Amino acid sequence: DLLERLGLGGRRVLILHHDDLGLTHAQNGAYQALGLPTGSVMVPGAWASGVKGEDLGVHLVLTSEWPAPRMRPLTEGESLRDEAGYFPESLEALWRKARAEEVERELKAQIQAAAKLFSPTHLDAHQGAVLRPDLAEVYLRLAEAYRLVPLVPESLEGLGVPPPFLPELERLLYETPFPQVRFLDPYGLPPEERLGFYLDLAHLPPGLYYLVHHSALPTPEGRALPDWPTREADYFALSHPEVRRVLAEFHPLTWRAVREALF
Amino acid sequence: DLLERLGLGGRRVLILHHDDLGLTHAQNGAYQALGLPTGSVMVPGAWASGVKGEDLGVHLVLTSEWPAPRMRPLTEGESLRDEAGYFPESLEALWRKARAEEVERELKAQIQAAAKLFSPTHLDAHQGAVLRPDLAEVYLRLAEAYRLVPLVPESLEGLGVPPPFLPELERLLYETPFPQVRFLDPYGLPPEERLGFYLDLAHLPPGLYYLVHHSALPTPEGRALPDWPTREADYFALSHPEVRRVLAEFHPLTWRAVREALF
Ligand SMILES: [Mg+2]
Ligand SMILES: [Mg+2]
Repeated sequence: DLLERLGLGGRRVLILHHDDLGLTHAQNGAYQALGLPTGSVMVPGAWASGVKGEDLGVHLVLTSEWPAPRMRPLTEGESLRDEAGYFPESLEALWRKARAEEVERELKAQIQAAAKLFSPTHLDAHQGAVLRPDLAEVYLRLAEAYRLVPLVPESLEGLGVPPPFLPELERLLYETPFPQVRFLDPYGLPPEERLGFYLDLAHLPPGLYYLVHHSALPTPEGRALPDWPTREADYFALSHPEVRRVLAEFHPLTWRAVREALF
Repeated sequence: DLLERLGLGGRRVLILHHDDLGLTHAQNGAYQALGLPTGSVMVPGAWASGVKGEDLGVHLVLTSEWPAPRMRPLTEGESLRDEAGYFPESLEALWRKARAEEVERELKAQIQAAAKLFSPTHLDAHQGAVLRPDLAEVYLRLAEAYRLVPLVPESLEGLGVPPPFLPELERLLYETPFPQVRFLDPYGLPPEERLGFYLDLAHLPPGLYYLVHHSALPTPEGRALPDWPTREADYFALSHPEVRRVLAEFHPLTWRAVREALF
């Protein structure tokens, strides 16, 4: 239906989405190098203010998992920090303690700060931290309020949602006027199979797909991150002429385009 | 006096101090590489939590000069930010708006957070942002209140202090019980001369010298900073066997030692 109103009905369309921009110099590096429009920036990242592009969104953050670099909240609510004053290292920690009003403040802050740095087009969430029903409600409400399109998957099977969340999630997912995407995450999959993952996209039937990558340049700074092998594999696969050819087979779509059509 | 009560009267004594640790993975790297005890850590830095060593202080920040990486206030006082929510880019921007109560909350916050990551022995200020009289007062009160020795220089010549501040700064510089160091900074002097500057320390009389360096390791992330040539120059100087030998002729003194002697 969305594809319909974009006159793209029946086509295979692809939103290729670069995550975790602003987190390291290497990530921004890859974003610059790769030449593709779409990503979202982590406003608390040190390099958040080093990124520029045509299809940029705000990657909302409420957790900081790595030993380093770590990020700190913008606002001063206690429920959001753990306890060097960084965001919690795990979702479990977050979901157990964060109060909704404190979260909402923090996200409002993140969005407004972003809007001082590029023109945000969309909104999504690192580690799907907005998965607590509670917050998911905040997330969608915010997206509407700021006229930014949120990332909504068609189904939440395979996202490891905690089961007690399902009933209410399913609930407002079903109730949302927002377009849903067919979600794809090659994160979790072994680095050496990444190439083949991207090459196999050639086999997908028509439909609107959302594929996320975490490309980072191979760098000493980058290798301080535990998941670097998977971040580099994204980067090399995307630069591989075969993959570039496969990707060309999709009509490429930006959130900017989608936003024009909803707001 | 202080040299006297350390039983060091008459000696050539050096505090060698590594600045901006926590700023980049290249700085932290240089600290490790150099194996020397003393530096201080920019707590709002992304790599703040990646450093450990025996003589670490908190490098307080109230300004973020580069276009990236940039740093944000821990607390949410309005007078500390600019208008993207970063620390302002110049002393001038800062001094014309910062409130003292807010600065106090902020530096307090930065101190608390540093305690969580290591055992702080001292206190200094990035770009000497505490030079506004007002805030210099704040700064020494806090050094008191947390039993950390503050950076206090002997002369304030060539630190570009706005002239109308000299009177008040001279007053409290005069009244403070805290020991004053003989400030040396090769920051300013051309990268290719640097090796010279370090060797010419051979020619220094007895006294208490504070030498600040910004050593950083050759790195794509490091070189994202405009002043990298001089950062890397410090590193190559201090890792040169000649310069280590000349530094040997000094009695190395940690801020830690100073702290026991005074608290
Ligand atoms: Mg993420
Ligand atoms: Mg500094």
